[PDB]
Amino acid sequence: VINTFDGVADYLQTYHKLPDNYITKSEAQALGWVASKGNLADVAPGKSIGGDIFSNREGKLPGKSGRTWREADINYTSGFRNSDRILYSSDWLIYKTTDHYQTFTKIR
Amino acid sequence: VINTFDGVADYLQTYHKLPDNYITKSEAQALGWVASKGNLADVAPGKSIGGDIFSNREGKLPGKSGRTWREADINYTSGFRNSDRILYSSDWLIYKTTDHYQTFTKIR
Repeated sequence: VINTFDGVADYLQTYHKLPDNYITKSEAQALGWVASKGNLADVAPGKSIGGDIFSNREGKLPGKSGRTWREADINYTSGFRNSDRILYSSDWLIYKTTDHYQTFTKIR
Repeated sequence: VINTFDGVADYLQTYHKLPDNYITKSEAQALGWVASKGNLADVAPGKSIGGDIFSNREGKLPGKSGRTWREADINYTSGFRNSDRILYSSDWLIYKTTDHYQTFTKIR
């Protein structure tokens, strides 16, 4: 399983997709994920939430026409989701946040 | 320092090795390179990442039995790595990419 900042970052930039252990929120919900119950590991063992569009509401990440930002959970193993996320753009800029999308720093 | 597409391309085809300013990722990591910190120029001034095996996962580069593909960074001087790479085979076909290995074109 690849779920570290560095592992996922390098996987994205080379292969241009998330590793196989990622599923979107929508897919997780379809498998019976109930966020308020913290049960992702029961209904999808070994998987992490990732791949969803990050709207970048506060325009904190560098915006450009045609650039799309996505997120993925980092360091997740079980229970409620943590506060760690990788943010990656369609042109493979990679940022990280450890504080629930409050601050971002560049890692690739 | 030789770190341009044309300079490295011609060096490879004549001398059949990278110029001296190249080190592999493994060597860089051993010198204290931390990719997420963008610090290669601090721990190895004047050097660029290059020499590593490129697995050619998406079979985008022309494959053949016994042909090995390697990569090297191009145009790097400091900070995080850029998106520019030379791809060279063991029989000295030279390709370039400027978009993180998404597209390749022939230069020698």
